[PDB]
Amino acid sequence: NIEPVIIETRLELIGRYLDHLKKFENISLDDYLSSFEQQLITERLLQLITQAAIDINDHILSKLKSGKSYTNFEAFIELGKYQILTPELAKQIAPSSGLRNRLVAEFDDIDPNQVFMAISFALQQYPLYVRQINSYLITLE
Amino acid sequence: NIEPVIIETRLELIGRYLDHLKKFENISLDDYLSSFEQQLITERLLQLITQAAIDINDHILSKLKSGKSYTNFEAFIELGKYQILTPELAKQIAPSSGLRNRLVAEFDDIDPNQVFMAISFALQQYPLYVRQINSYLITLE
Amino acid sequence: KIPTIAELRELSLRLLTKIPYLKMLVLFGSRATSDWDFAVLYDEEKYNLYIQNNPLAAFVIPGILGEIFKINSDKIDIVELNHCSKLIAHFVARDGKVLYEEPGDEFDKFQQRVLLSNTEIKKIEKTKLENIENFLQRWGV
Amino acid sequence: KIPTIAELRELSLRLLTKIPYLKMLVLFGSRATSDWDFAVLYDEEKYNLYIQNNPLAAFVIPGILGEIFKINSDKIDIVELNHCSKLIAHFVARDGKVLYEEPGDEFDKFQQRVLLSNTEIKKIEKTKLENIENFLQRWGV
Repeated sequence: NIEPVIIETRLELIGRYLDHLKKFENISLDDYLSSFEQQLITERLLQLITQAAIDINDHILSKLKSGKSYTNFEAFIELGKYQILTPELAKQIAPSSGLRNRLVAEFDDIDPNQVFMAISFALQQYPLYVRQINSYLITLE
Repeated sequence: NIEPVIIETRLELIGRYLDHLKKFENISLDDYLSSFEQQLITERLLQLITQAAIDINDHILSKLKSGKSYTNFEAFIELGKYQILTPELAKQIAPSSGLRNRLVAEFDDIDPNQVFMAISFALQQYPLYVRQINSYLITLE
Repeated sequence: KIPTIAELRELSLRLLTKIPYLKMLVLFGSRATSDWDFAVLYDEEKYNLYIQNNPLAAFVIPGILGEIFKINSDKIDIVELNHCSKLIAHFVARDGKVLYEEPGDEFDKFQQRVLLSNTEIKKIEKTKLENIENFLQRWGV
Repeated sequence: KIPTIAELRELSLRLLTKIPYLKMLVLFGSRATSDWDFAVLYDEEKYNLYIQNNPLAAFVIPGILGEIFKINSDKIDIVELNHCSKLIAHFVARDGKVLYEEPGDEFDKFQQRVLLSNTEIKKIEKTKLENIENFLQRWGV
């Protein structure tokens, strides 16, 4: 019931967002805090990356557990139970749901120091997410 | 029951976001569509502007209509009924709620041509929003 | 409560005057077969003249649909069928349930125009899989 | 259903082992007196050591609170009392309802430390009103 072409479109977008986010991998904390423009770019990129993954996770779970509802945090954990993601990656990447909500929270007021840490987190974990979802699609034939 | 210092903090943020958004007021559509970086900055700025206004509208309505629930679109319209915003501004600025949802939608896939129009919209209407909320706070003594 | 597809079809007759540039409204996503996913098809002539007096007329559709359908307009995602990818138009035509239609055969003319064959989707899948694999090779994961 | 403040206080005893660096949890916003607004106070020592094995430990609190309180973690907004403005800490101390507290007098020591006088808030209001008025003058509205 899963549509691979829909998931592949979102994985393709995650790769494009990560290529743009990689341009900020060597920026020091001081230069990052002094540039409001670079903060806005990385915040928007991190928001689009996490939302694309949430879109993929919901599409997979809607066909493996039809009618069942999952929070964005529990969706990552559920993929780890079924080995679609490794349990190690699922636990490490699950806090990206909290990063998503902080980036779209009505209260806003996000801490740029915490966003700085999320840049290094996303550049390390989300490439692994793309690999493991890609392997799941290949297994689905 | 309204806390003016909370509203003033958000109005101050809207002014800072608009000052950064103003740097894009003279960019042509062609140069804007060719720059993914400038699209991310303007999208994040427009999201923070609309969310700050939604935060102000909910705070005002929670003290004028305690317990009553309002959608973000109907919240702008309700402020126009009570002349906190002029009915003309409330009708023109109410679609900013749809802009907010499009910027935070799970599906993402926002049209940069429509965001380009929203830049000129926000630079014209949200300064008027700051003025009218500021006058409401002054009237509240 | 949540409205059924039947009352959505009856309430959609009020859209001809509220959204005069609307030619077709299609419901897709979870609600058809959660958030409310609508696909809209504008009359290219009326929308252009409508935008002169409404700088953000596209972003006001969720607010209009929310007051007419009595649903939370903050959970409405709109897809412009006039300017979208060929992939999105395919799944909207395949799984969508039409709510408003002028003329009475607009949804059929839409399906015949945008439906992709299995071979065309396979070619799209191959291109995106190559793009994903290239990303994985460049990032060393 | 939605849990009351009483069961939130009882379920919060499980946080000492789930969130070992947590020292205080306060509920504020609409739920106390809608989304769930929590203010957290970390032990500065344990959180630093916790971040070494958890690159985004702050963003996992909503997911942890969601599974413990049985509430939608996508509607949870977290405020770090360790690194926030003096204005936010004031209203959290004034209107917040403490859910977790170690020691039993941590909320009192917090209120005595961050509560602002009426004169101090008036000075903050004057500065922000001058900032808003300067914005309005520069923008010619």
